[PDB]
Amino acid sequence: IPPLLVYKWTQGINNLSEIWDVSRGQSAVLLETTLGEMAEKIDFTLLNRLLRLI
Amino acid sequence: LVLKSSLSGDEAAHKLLKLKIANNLKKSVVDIIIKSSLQESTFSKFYSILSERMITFHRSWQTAYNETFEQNYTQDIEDYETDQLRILGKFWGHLISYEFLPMDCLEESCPQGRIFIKFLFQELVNELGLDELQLRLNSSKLDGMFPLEGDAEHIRYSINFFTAIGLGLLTEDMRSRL
Amino acid sequence: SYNGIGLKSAKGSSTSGHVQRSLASNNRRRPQGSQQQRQQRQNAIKKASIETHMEKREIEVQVSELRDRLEEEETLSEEQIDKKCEALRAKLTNEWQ
Amino acid sequence: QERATDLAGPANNPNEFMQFKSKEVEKAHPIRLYTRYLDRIYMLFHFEEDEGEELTDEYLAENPDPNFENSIGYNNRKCWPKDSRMRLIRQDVNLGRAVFWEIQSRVPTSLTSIKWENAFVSVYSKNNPNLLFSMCGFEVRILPRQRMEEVVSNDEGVWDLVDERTKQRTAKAYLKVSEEEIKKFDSRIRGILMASGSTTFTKVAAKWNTSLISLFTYFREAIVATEPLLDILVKGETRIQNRVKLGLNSKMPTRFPPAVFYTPKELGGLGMISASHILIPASDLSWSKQTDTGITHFRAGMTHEDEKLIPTIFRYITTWENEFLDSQRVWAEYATKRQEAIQQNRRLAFEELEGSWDRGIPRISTLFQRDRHTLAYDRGHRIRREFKQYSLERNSPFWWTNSHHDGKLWNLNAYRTDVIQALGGIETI
Amino acid sequence: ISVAAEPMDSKMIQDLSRPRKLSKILRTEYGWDSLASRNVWSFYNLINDTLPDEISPELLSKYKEQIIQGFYWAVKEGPLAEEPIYGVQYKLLSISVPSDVNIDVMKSQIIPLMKKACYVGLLTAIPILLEPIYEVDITVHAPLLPIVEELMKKRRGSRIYKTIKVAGTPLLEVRGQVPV
Amino acid sequence: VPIRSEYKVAFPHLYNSRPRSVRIPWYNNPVSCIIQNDEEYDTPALFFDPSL
RNA sequence: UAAGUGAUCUAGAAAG
Ligand SMILES: [Mg+2]
Repeated sequence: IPPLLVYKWTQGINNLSEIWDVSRGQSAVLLETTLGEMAEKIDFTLLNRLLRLI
Repeated sequence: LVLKSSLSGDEAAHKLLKLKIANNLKKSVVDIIIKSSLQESTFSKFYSILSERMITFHRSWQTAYNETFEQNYTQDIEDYETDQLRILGKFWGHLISYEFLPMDCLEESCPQGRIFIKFLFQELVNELGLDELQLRLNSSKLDGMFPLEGDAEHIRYSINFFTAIGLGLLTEDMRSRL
Repeated sequence: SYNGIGLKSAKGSSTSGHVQRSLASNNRRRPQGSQQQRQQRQNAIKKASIETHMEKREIEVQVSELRDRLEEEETLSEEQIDKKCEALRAKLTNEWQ
Repeated sequence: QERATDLAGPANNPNEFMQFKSKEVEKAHPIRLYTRYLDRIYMLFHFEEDEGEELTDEYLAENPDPNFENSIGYNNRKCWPKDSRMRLIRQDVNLGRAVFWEIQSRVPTSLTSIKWENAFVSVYSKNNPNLLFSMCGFEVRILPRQRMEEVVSNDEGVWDLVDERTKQRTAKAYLKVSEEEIKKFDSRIRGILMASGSTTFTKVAAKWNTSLISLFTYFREAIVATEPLLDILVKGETRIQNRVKLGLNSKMPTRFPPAVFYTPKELGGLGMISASHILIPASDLSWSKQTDTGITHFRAGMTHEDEKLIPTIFRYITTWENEFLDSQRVWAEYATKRQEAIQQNRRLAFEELEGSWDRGIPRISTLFQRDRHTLAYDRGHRIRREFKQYSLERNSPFWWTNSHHDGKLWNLNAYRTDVIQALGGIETI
Repeated sequence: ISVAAEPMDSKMIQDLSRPRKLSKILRTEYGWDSLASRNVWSFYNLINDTLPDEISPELLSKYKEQIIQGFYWAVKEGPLAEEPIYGVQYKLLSISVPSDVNIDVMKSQIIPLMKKACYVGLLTAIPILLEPIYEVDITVHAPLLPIVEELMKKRRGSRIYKTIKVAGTPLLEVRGQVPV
Repeated sequence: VPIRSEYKVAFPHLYNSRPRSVRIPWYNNPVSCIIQNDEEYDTPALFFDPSL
C-alpha cells in the first residue's frame, strides 16, 4: 500500500550503510521529480517496437 | 472521552490538566489511561506522549505514574491477555527510556510478568541502543532486573531469560560469579 | 491575536477562535531543571578534564620609586637622578641573574 | 544498465525492494536506492566529498554562476519550516542542482520532460541534517537522531526509523500531508457540498464520512503534524454541517446541538464521523513558517460545546507505523504457525490464528477468505485501481487500498459506540 | 606585539565614569597602584599602559600616540561580539619590531596587530560580557509592593535595593536595578 | 523578554515592525486620591507620616 | 525551593 511503500523506502534510506555519516563529507542527495508529460509524448511506432520485445 | 476526543496525545494531556482533578484521583486517571491504551489494538505513541506531558507537569503525577507501575507488575499484570500485555510493556519502556527513573522491582515470578519484562526490555533496546542501554541500567542501583551477587545459581534463570530475548552482559556476569 | 499566537481573524476560520494556552507548553519549557538529567549525565561522562615579565615590572616600579624620591629631595638637575636611576637599574639586573 | 542489473539482482533469484546481494556492490555506484512511482521517480544518491566537488565543478562549467543565484529558483518545501527545511548552503544547493542536471542529460527531452519546476532535490550533508521528500502524498522529513540536538520524546506523526541489524530506532522521520493532498481533500469536500441542495441530509453526511475516512485511513499518522490539513478539516466539517442546516433554512447554533449530527442513524441522527472537535495546535506564525516549532497554545477547534467531547475518528485508527510493526510481527507469527503445522502434518485452522485475525498488512484474514484462489491470478491490481481515475467519472476514494487483497485496514464500530456515550448516553439523546 | 589584560578597581571604574605626574598622583589616590604603572599609563573611553623593561631604553616604543590610535579601534570593536570593551587594562609585555623600518608598514601593521594582541589578552583573562543595568524607580501605592516584588522575581536580573517611603502619600518609591 | 502584545499597543512604533495607521497612546502620572467613606474630615488614613 | 490565570466565530426572510 502507498503508505507502506513510503515506510519501506524510509527504512531503506535509514538502512543504507554509512548513510548518515558526515565526518569525511559524505553528501547524500535525494532527488525526487515528475517525469513530465511521459504519457503525452510516447510515439506509437517506437512503443509498438518496444512491445514487440515483450 | 477526553482521551478519545483529542488528536495528539499533547491535546489530551492538556485537556486532562484543565480538569485539575485532586491528587487523590490522579492515580485513578492514570489507571484509566493505561486501560484505554490496552484497549487499542497496538501500542500508540499518543498515550506515551500524554504520559510524558503529565509527568513533566508535576511531581504528584509522577508519583501517581509510579504507583500505577507498581500496581501493574505486582498485582494487575497477570490478568491481561498477551497482546495487551505486550502493548503495556512497550508503553512502559517508552516512559522509562527517557522520562522515568529506572527503578524496577523484579523463579516463582515468571509467566505473564516475565513476558511483560521481556517486552519492556525490547522497547528499551529499540529506544536506546544496546550497549548504551546496558550502561544506563548499570548506572541505576538495579538489583531486580540484573542481580549482581551470584546467590547460588539463582542468576542462571535470569541469564536464561535474557538469552531467550537477544541480550548481552549476562554471560559476563555468569563468568564473574563462576 | 494576542502574543503572536491567536488565530489572525475570527471570520472564515469556521470556529470560535478561542485559545487555551497549553499545559504541555509549560512542560516543554521546564525540563532544563527537571533533559536536565541527560545533560547531567553527559557532564559526568566528560567530567574529569611570566617570571621574567614580573621581574621587569618590579624593576620598573623600583625605578619609578627612585625617580619619585629624587623629585622629593634635591634633584632639579637631571644628570644626578638619571645617574642614580641607572645605578638602581644595574643593581636590579645584577640581582636577577 | 549495470547499475539497473545490480538493483534487480540476478534473474534466477532477484532482489526484493532496496535489498542487495552484497554491501560492496551497493557502495560502488553513486546511486543507491531507486523507485519510480507512477511516473514520479525517486533517486537516492550517496556521494563522497571528492565526488560532489567534481559534479559541482561540472555544473559551474555548464552554467556559470558569478552573482550566486542557485539558491534563488530552487525547489524547497514550504510545508516544512525554514530551520527543518533544506538549508541553502553554496555547496549543498549547487550539488543538488548538478545532480538534477546530470539526470536531465541522462534522458532525452523528446522522450520525457524532466523539468526543474517539477523536480526537487534534498541534500543531506554535514550542513544539512534533514533528508526531505514527498512520496505518495506524504511529506517525509528523515532526520537522524545523531544529528538531532536533544533526541526528544517521540511525538505522534513521527516514525522512528529502525536499523534492521541492531534493532535500534536510529533515525526519526517526521510526516506531514503534502499540500497537494490537502488541496485534493478540499476539492473533494467542495464537490460533496456542491450539487447537494436537495440531498437527504443523511446522504450528504455519509459522503462526508467517506471523504473523511479516506483522508484519515490514507494518512493516519501524518495528519497530526500538519496544521493546515486540520484547519481544512475543521472548516470542511463545519461546511458540511451548515449544508444540513442550510436545508433547515437556519444555521442557528443552538438549534443544532451536536446530538443531531453525530448521533448515529440508529438513533435518528445524521451519524457524521467528526474530526473537527480537536483543539487545533496554534503556534507563533511569526516563528512557525520561519525556523523551528513546538506545540503550545491550542486554538479553539470547531464549536461551542456543552462540555460534550465528541470523539475523533483518528483515535479509532491505528497509526501507520504501529500497523506496519504489527504486520511485521503477526506475519512472522503466522509463518511460525505454518511451520509448526507442517512439522505436525496438519492444515492450519483459522480458529487458531484468531486473535491476530484483523491485524496485519495484508490483514492475516486475507489468507483464509472463501474466494482466494482467483485473486492470486489478479496481479498488477493496485496499478489498475490507480489508473481507474482516468477511465471513470466519479472514482474510488479508496484507490490506495483494496478490500479483497488487503482486508479492512480500518474499523470504526468502536467510534460509533463511543459517540453515543459522549452525547450523554441514549436517554439524553 | 604582546599585551596583557586585567580588570580595573570597581571604585576606580566608577570614579572614571563620573601632566603625567599629576595623573600618576591621581591614580595613586584612587587605587594605590605602583608609580611606574602610573607613569607609563595613557587611557581612553579602557586603560592602556606601556610597562615592559626595554621601553625606557628603546625609542621604538617611545612615540606611542599612533600606537594608541590602534588600541582605540580594539576598544571600539572587541573580540567576543565585535562590541566595545570595558573595565580593562592593557599593559604591553613585549613588541616584535624588525630591523628594517618603513613608515607605511610599521604603523599599518601595528594597527591591526595591536587589536589582535588586545583580543588575545582578553581571551587569556577569562573574558566576560558585561550587560548594563538600568537603575529603576517605581512609585507604587502602599499595598502593591508584593506585586512589584513578584514582577521583579519573574524578570531575570532584578534587585529591589530599597523601598523608600514617600511621606504624606501612599507611594512606596522603590529603587531598583534591572538589566537593560 | 517574550515581547507580549500588551507591549505592542503601548509602544506601537517600536515593538511592532511595519506599523500602519497607528495612533499614539498616552503615558501617565499616578493618582493618589483618597476619599473618606466613614464620614470623617481631612485625615491621613491610608498613608504614613513624615519622619521629622 | 517554582506547575494548573485568563483569549469563546456564529445567529434569518423573500423571491428564484
Ligand atoms: Mg427564472
